[PDB]
Amino acid sequence: DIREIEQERASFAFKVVSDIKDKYSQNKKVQGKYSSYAEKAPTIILNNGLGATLAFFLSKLEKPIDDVDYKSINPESFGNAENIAYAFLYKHLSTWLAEGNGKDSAFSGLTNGEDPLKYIMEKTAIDVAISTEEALSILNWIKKFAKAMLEE
Amino acid sequence: IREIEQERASFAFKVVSDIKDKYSQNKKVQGKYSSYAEKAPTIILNNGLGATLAFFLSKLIDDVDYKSINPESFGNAENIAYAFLYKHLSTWLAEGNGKDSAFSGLTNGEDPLKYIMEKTAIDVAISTEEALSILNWIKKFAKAML
Amino acid sequence: KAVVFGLYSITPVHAGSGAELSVIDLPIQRERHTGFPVIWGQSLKGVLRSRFRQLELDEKIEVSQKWKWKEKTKEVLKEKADEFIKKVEERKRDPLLTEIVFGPATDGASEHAGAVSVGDAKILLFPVRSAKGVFAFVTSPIVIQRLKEDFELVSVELSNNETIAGNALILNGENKVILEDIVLKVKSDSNVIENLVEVLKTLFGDNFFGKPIESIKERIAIVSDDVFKSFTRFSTEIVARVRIDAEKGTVARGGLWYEEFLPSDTLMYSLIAVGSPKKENLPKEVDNTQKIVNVLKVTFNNAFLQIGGDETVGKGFVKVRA
Amino acid sequence: MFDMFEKAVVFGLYSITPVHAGSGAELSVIDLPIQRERHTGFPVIWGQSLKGVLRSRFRQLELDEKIEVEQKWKWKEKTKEVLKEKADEFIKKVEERKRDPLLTEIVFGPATDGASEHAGAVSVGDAKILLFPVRSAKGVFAFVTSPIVIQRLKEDFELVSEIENDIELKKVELSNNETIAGNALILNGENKVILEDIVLKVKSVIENLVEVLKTLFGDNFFGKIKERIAIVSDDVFKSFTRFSTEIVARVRIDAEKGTVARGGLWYEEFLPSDTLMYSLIAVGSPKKLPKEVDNTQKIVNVLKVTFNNAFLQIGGDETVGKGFVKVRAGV
Amino acid sequence: DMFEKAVVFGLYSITPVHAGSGAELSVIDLPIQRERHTGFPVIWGQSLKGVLRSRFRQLELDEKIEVSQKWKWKEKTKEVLKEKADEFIKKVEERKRDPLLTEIVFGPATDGASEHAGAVSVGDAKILLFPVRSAKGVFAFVTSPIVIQRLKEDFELVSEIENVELSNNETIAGNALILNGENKVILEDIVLKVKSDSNVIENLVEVLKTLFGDNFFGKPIESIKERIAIVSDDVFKSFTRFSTEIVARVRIDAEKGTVARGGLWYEEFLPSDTLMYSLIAVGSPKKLPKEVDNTQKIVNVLKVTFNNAFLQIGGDETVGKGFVKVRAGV
Amino acid sequence: VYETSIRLHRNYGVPYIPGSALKGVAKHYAFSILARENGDEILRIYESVKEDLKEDYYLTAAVIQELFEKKFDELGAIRNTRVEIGDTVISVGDIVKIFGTQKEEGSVIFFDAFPTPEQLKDKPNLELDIMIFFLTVPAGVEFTFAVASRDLDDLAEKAEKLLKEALKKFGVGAKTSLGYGRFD
DNA sequence: CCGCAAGGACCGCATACTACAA
RNA sequence: AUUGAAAGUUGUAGUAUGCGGUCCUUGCGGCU
Repeated sequence: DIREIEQERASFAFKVVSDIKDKYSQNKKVQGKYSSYAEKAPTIILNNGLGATLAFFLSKLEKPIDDVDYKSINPESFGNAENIAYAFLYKHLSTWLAEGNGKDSAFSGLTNGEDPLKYIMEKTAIDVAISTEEALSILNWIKKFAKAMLEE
Repeated sequence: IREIEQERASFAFKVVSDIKDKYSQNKKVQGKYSSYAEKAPTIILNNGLGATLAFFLSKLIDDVDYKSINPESFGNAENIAYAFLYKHLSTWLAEGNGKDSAFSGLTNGEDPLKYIMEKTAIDVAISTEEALSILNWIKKFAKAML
Repeated sequence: KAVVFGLYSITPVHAGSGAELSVIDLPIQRERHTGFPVIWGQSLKGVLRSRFRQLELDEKIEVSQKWKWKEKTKEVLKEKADEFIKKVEERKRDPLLTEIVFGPATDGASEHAGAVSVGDAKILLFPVRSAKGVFAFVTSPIVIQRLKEDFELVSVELSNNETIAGNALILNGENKVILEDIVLKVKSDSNVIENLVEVLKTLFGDNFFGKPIESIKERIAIVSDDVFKSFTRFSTEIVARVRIDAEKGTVARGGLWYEEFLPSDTLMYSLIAVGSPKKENLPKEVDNTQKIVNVLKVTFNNAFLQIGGDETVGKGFVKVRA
Repeated sequence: MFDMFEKAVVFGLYSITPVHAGSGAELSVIDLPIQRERHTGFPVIWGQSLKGVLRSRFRQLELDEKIEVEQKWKWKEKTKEVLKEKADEFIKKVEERKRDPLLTEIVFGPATDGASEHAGAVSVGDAKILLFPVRSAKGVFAFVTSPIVIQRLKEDFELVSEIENDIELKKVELSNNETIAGNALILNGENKVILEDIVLKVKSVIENLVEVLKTLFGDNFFGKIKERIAIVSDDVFKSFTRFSTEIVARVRIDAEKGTVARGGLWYEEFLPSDTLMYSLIAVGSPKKLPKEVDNTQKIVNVLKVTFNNAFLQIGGDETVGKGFVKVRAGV
Repeated sequence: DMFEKAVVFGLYSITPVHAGSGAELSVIDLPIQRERHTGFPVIWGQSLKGVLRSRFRQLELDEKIEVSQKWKWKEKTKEVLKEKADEFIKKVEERKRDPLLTEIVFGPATDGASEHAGAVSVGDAKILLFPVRSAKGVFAFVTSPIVIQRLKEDFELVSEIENVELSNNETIAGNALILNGENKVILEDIVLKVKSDSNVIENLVEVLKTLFGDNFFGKPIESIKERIAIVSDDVFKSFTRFSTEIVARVRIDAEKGTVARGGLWYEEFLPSDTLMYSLIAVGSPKKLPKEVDNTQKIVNVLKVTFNNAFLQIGGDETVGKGFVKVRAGV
Repeated sequence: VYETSIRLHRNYGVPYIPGSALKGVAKHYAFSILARENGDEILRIYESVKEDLKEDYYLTAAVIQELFEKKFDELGAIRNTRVEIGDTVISVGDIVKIFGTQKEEGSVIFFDAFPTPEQLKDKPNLELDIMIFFLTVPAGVEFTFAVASRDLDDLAEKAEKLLKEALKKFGVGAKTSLGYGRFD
């Protein structure tokens, strides 16, 4: 009995949104920023592209957009609420494209563990299109749970 | 497949009656519940059951628990009607008419949204069909009572 | 002796019953006491007789030689053979072996009786949509008890929420089966399904109408009597048909009605009770019961028949095992 | 052992527009669903729907003398050749749409007025799904089928084999997360396929299936596929046919207010384009006769020439471009 | 089966077109209609017929329909309905029925639905040329093998009524798109290697000449040929998904002149310069004046009425969306 | 990702003004004139609607909008109320038909507005401005506008005069409170 | 650089809704 | 040596005809 990706999307989205609410229950600013950035993210992707969106997040963290592995990014090491949220969103989005909801889940990502931004700047347009659609799909679910759970 | 229809009809009559009882003088609440009941299957058809439940969630959190919802504690008719429909739909999928009846739910007390996240695609499909069926019965009694 | 005819539907079947009480315009034949779908002995006999008759007239009947009915008619009726053969061509009578096996055509009814008694085709397995394994072959204790009784003489406890089912129907770890839109909890059982399959194998052989009977075992679901009855009454195909007035390109006046169909993948069985051939001066190769039984088996085993109405819109086709 | 028929023809049906073979309105979110086999959930076109379509086309062709038998078929002349004396009164019935032209009634049966005279000569089987189009992350879409469909195809070949008395005319196992698929569907360096919302692992059959499709429909496939064929498990295939059909909201707009009118909003289901279905058309001896069509073989020939490579419209909503299919009729 | 004539309606978008499919719980609130298994943008036959019918109705009620002389429906209804003509006119005026010729061509309104079927079949509008931004050549008219294959099949249907292989990094394109001595084309975010071919584009232009002539919706057909590109199916799918128009709209609260709460949403549009086509099949009317009493007559009325006409399709009409140029190729 | 943006045509790159904005600014300008000239009476007649919104000009404008958007079945009381802009007489009932309601489509089509081709040839259609840099359309750029009647009422003339005034007094686009978006 | 982050109307209406012989 | 023998509710029949996912809505405010 298999599962659909939608189930994994919803599961992953709930998990990462609950993780923020847990680590920053007293910080409404961090929660409010993450929700704003999750809401903003799909529109940036449609207008500017997924690669430009991932790079846009990294630039907010003042990281070199060419020399950063997503796993190395630890959101709990930033001061302002903005960079904490950007780091979370970048981390969650990259983790989804890279690992999905786990190696033994119904969806283990698209980039086979490779950093999504590095993947984009290395692969073909069709690969990027498939990842772009998937990025939009996971963000839709992140937005859903952020809207209901995260407070301002 | 016939007894399950009777069970659905029994639940539907009960929840709509509760709506009409608590908000007898409030036609706005009754009318809102009716509209949302009519729109609900459409939202499910175009977005899936998971997204629809999530959409209801946004009309209300710490945890996803339909039991903890309190529809009467809300300020406006829109949120009151949404909270009621959400709880009704969730209660049916999780509890049915109770464990003293033929149909006692599909999810065994678990919130349907979390249930969808955890179980198989088959489990989600039957929950989707069942959700559409109970809303279809709620729509019947809504049009006749509200 | 007797022959058990297994009937497996490969297209939907409409054995019409005018007397059946229903909200449907054209309902299918059903048993009065059980409400189960059925094919009347008389409907089946008519089908069997028509096929047999065509084969005899076309010299395709084998008795292990080619049966020549006009030659046999002359060595049987002697001086009255020519007028009989004339009646056959005039469709007033049927060819020799046909009348021996199924009885004279109505014109000659009083001469002698038909050797065979064609029993109702009783339902055995009824297909129901399953969330796992596409669909289940559904049956009930009352059905199994009827089958066992019919076979024993010719030679289970379940609640409304329970089912004894094969592995291919069961949701992994949940111990549940989902038939259409309802959920049944799996009752642990060791040999009931296995016993049923063995009975089926003893009557119809190793191959189940073109597939191993072992494959069927994994998709059999035994449900309670009330649940089985419910499915056989409310899961049959109910189809709207219309007639179009091509002058207007819209549905003609009085051109809408509803018709019921027994689904494909239904298993039924009919006991054909064979008595001694009753015609006088029989040819030797068909002068007793065993010889009639043998011809019946060879003629209809692995045959394809059309039962009921709606032949030209592709309904009523069944595979036969005898 | 299928002696009631003598020959059979497989009618391949490829949709080039969405198709709505209807079953009627329901009290449901989908107000107008398509025809389905209830115990499998598979989409079908009932034989009576297809027969009505075939009959109407054949009838119009005979009335316009476009029917080819062996030269042109003049039904009025052949009517006079068969009915002789009372032929004139029969032709008058046809012009009044009380009866149908000679060959039409021979093949499909008499119009409702003469129903009791004789039965039709051909049996129009239900159309069943063979290939169902499903969106794919790579390769745009896949022609999806399953073992149970392949099995039913083989069994129908056994029917044809029994009817034509040709014994010469007469194994796929897959897990639910597995697929046997063409190269165009497979993601770059992953050995996986994503159909709709399901990830399927590629398994190391298609070439043989294509060879079968090449037999029935000729060397060309309806004038056009192995690279986008995907074989999935029976239950996965079933879910696709039930939940990947087109569901469309339609409205009626008040011509004066420019707004949706009351009783003017409903949801309607469509079988997608690029769907391959097939029906078994069995032919028996005519039961009504001119020498040109006095036996089974001659009737088969007429059917093959008339409908092969032809376009038909099946189901409702013809006026909004639905139900258009291309037909291939092979023996 | 009464279809004797088929005409192709070319639809060239002048403004962005929104053929809606209902709201969705996603970033794109109001998406455009798409064929599900391909994801290709479409305009369903019923959406197009409603617009054609509405236009034809307004023109018939204003005596602007020509059959080469004017059409009087009230006078032609008196000749058809006779005694019940005055009753039918009152129905049309009460908007319970539609004028005579409209009901003949498109079928009766609700009250007369069972009387007869519509004479014409309005096919789904299919994508033929999709405008894609291009590094060289400003923008290209892009199509794919699937589209061309469908175009071919639709011709096999039309003729019956009247009685290329590319990899993902390859393109067949006109010279105006190709970079200076690089043999590459850049369409949106995709870099494509030019594949040498000498038939595909040429035959495609020939098809357009057969249908629409030298006048390609306000421009010479020769101008278009230099900017036509064929790409792989995967690439075309990506273009029609990520290069549609996604427009942010708002509703302003007059109180402070700011965006109202829940007053921000996104709508999808087919861009301007999108070429779609629909098969309009015409059969013998089933209801009738001798002016329009056969297939050929209906075709002539359909052509002249809609050829070179400007039509609004889909939603957002009063904010200037959905306006296309129509060419009726017979 | 630029943090600022501007509506540029997808295929041709020219800046332009969506019909939605043109229709919007014309309707909000209609709201304004009705508020400054007939505010006291409108707030008095529709005291029930006023309570829903809530008491100055900005409360009146919101009340007029709600009347036109939500409670348009109740506009019978002030349907005959007229406004001048500038020498033409436009009634509330005319405004209802021009922009339409949820129960009836607007009788006037508001098309997109585009700069003439001659200017694309002769002068820069874009120039950088500072708040953070952002793209703007320079002063002196001529645009072509159009409105069309789609009903027998023929209200495109009133809509034209209403839109012309809106583009002069209100302006269109962002940062109107700083003088941006004005037309001559 | 910051903020937002849909809502209601319509909700299948009407017609055909057995005919006839054997 | 049974009110018994003999008899296919079958044949003909397109769930179809009519129906725009449309109407109302300034990517803006100046804040974090």
